[PDB]
Amino acid sequence: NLPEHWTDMNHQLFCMVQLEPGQSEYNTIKDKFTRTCSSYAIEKIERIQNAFLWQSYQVKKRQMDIKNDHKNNERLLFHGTDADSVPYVNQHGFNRSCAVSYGKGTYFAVDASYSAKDTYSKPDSNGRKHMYVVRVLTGVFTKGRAGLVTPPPKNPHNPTDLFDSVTNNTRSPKLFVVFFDNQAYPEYLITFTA
Amino acid sequence: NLPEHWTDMNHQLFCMVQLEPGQSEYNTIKDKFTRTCSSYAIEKIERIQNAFLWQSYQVKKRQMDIKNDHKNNERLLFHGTDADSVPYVNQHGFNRSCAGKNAVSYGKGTYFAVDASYSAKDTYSKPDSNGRKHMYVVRVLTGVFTKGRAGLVTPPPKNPHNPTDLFDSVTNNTRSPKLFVVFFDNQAYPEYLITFTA
Ligand SMILES: NC(=O)c1ccc(OCc2cccc(Br)c2)cc1
Repeated sequence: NLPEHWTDMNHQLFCMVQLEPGQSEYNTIKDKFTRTCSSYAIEKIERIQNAFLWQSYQVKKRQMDIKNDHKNNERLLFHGTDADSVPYVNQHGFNRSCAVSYGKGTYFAVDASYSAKDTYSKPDSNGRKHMYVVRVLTGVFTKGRAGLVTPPPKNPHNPTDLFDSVTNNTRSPKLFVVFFDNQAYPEYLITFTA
Repeated sequence: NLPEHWTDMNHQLFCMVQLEPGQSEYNTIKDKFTRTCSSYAIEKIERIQNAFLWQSYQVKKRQMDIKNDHKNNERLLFHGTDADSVPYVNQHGFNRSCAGKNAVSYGKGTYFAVDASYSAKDTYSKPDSNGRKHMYVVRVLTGVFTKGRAGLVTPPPKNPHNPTDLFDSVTNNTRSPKLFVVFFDNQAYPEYLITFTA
């Protein structure tokens, strides 16, 4: 069940599709980035069409929608990374086994400006920086802490019934951490400069 | 997609089903265990019916079967663990982030044994305060594998010039495999829990 806005892949399962500037889709993604990164220069935006990652993600979304007995389990977040990690993320998504103050998971920012820090979106030998726009199954979350390897339980009376993710601040989150494969789908890759 | 042999779970997502000795399902697992663990005695064998783990596992299996083309991608292996880990494994499966360092490390992942004797070591299936030891029988997507290395946090590439095209798992010895390491969630489905004693 590949999404309607994807483009044909000639019977293949993985493609990076460069977006046409000025079209509805490109405009939407660029605006999410310029809300906090208007001082940067966008070189291109690519749609990630990874059928396998999408299928595993959508299975997890359907399960989380059942478990939590509502939708509203998904957020669009940012992830800055180095050039050498981009091929892996495009093909395999996010891997917690690759500062982790809120737990040993994959970190996602609410604001592109956070992911735009050189510590995350490391400029490559050519000055290029890389940031993903990511569908993240944040679900029901709680405050994180150092050394978590999974989210805490929602009630220590049932230690296996877990929060879906953790954050820095439940009332006004700025970051989320997820601790499982296929809780995050890398949807767009922004290539940009300072 | 739930298997038709499973008990009806009345819209519940999870159940453990105690098997009966003399059924082929029980006997095949007891024989697989006793081939290398005849000095131990089985208390019970439970079928793990975990709808969400099954769904995610079967998605990964279909993907590996597509990608590899006509490989036997799935092996039935053993995993010994401590009693404190059993509720988590039953509900959530095998988390590499929780895995112990193996005495012979072929990577930083979850380990699965070919022989029940390996998993039956107290270092894995730690006896609980009542002398009960716990071993899972696990469907593992071993796929295409190579000899592992202690530094791995994912399987190595098949080709160093294409670093994202990975082996599916690693092993101690490709000609005589006795352990497999997997590095991804939902690559192993806990199918049976064997409770056993000396
Ligand atoms: N890779 C990313 O885009 C990214 C990396 C890290 C991150 O948050 C890390 C963090 C940890 C503790 C305190 C703060 Br404020 C931020 C948020 C996002």
